Amino acid sequence: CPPLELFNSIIEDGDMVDTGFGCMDFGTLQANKSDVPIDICNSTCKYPDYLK
Amino acid sequence: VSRTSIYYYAGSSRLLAVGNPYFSIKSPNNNKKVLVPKVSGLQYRVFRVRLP
Repeated sequence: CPPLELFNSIIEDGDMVDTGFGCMDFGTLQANKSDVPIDICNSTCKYPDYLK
Repeated sequence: VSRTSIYYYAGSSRLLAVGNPYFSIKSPNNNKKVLVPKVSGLQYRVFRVRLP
């Protein structure tokens, strides 16, 4: 199991919010490409960090 | 107890908490060697904070 790391970057448009499936990069952390709908599968979803 | 007119702030920057959501696993070698800890969305998060 690969270790998890907290990255943080800048939001650019065309990228999606979380859909209840974890704020993470589905492209490199999955391999089956068959666990989420096709909209977010090759991308990463982001979310704000209000306290930061 | 008498109230003075002094105040302060406390900073307790971001905490890291990841693991398996179901149980805990341990080593096949020993039985006190934790490998990844059990952390769920149902656990009693209790904090113990010191004061200077």
